[PDB]
Amino acid sequence: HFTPTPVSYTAGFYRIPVLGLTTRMSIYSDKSIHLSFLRTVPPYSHQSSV
Amino acid sequence: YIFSIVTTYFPGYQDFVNKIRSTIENSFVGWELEEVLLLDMSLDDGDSK
Repeated sequence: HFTPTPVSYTAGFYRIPVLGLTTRMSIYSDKSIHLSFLRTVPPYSHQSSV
Repeated sequence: YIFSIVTTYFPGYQDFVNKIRSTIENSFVGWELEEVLLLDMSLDDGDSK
């Protein structure tokens, strides 16, 4: 969970898009904190629909 | 004494709308809320809607 914070915080300066591969924490769901983020796995929120 | 609310897809806007609704709901004085709009401007060709 700590590894996604530094790269995203550094790349959000120039509004550069960032794609995540194995990130599943629900903290990075709102676009407010993390502006640019792309996911390749399902968040824990989909467990509710499941 | 009357107003409505409109917000974009920003989460802070939704949080502020929820806070304002919770504050105005428990009011001894009167209040009239017509409706709330949550239109999204990111959709393509959706400006007509």
